[PDB]
Amino acid sequence: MSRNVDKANSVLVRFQEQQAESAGGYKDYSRYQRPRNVSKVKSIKEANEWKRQVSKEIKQKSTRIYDPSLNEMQIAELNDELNNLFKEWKRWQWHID
Amino acid sequence: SERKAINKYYPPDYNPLEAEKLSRKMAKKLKTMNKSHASIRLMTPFSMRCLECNEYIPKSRKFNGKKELLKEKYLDSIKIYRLTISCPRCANSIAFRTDPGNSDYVMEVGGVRN
Amino acid sequence: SGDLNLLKSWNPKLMKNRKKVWETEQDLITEQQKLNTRLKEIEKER
Amino acid sequence: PQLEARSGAKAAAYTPTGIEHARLLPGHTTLKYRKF
RNA sequence: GAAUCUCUUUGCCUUUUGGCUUAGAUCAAGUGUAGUAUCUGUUCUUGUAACAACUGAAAUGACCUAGGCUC
RNA sequence: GUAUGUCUAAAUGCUCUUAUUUACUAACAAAAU
RNA sequence: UAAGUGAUCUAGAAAG
Ligand SMILES: [Mg+2]
Repeated sequence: MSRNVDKANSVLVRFQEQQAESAGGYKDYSRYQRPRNVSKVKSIKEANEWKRQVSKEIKQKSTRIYDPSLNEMQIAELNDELNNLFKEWKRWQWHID
Repeated sequence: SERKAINKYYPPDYNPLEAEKLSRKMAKKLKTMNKSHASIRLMTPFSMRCLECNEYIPKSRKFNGKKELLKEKYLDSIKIYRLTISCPRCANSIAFRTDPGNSDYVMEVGGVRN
Repeated sequence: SGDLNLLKSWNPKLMKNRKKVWETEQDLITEQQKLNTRLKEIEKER
Repeated sequence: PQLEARSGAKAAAYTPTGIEHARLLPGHTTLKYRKF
């Protein structure tokens, strides 16, 4: 399990995380992938967390896309990615509450 | 606390099978582990030119690549891999495949061998 | 040390991998031969 | 590169640490003297 | 004679460099050696009539000092 | 000797697969009769 | 006529 990722997703760590989730309510919304279809999330806190995560992602995307080699295609691709992120964020701002 | 550590501490209630099951349940949800292009450190055997900016990355030069499994295996039961690299100057994704018929590699829309 | 790749699984130039490949070929090759002969026989019969 | 030679050393006084160095431990408290 | 500006040469300028080590080591190797880590799919989610009762909800804004009626 | 750095506003249970590993790390060391 | 007594080092952990 060299290079840290393996360590992170080693069974023991996972178990610990699960335990934390069970007792006290420590989740790491960084750690899990954000769900595709909203309205399968009855809790508000979770939703908020997800929204926050997406915002963070968007910010990250923004930070990188103004790099100096602007003509490279990665940046262009991200522009679409950025849009997608924005859309997701908007969706997360649903009007149930 | 020391790299050759014999026994990692477990909680007093740790049903190992149960724990494993739990992990599995929370592996589909997991971000890492449920993805492709897992990282790797590799030297470059081909000694090739980055097709965008013509940067002549020579033999044995070290990179933090991404190894990914190619679903279409060679013959039957011997896997082949895509091994992504970036050129030093321009950030173009070079990669290569390991077709073991010739005991060597194949370039994959990254650069050219010379 | 020098060449790193030599201490990797994925590296085909690693000897173990090569051996495995050979084994695969050898088995498969044998099978083909077995079938090939049969095919030939069939053709002859025809 | 940064593999670099040099121009001068240093000597700047801070507050003492209060650490029990091994060598600093007492030893040869008695100073000798000459005859006169 | 004095003021200034432009060009050339000399002086002054990075007419080129901020360590040491076995030129630091090697342009070779079925490697060996130590360590660190766990996985494959497939699925569960009665009508009709009569009698008793109500005729209508929600939004924010117009009055008065969160509450009270009207539109 | 398993490098590192930046980046952070305050669906539920179910089971079935194994005589394995898309395993990763190379800082460590390098010869013949 | 007399052999064959005794001398007994060690001892693992980290980092590199
Ligand atoms: Mg060192």
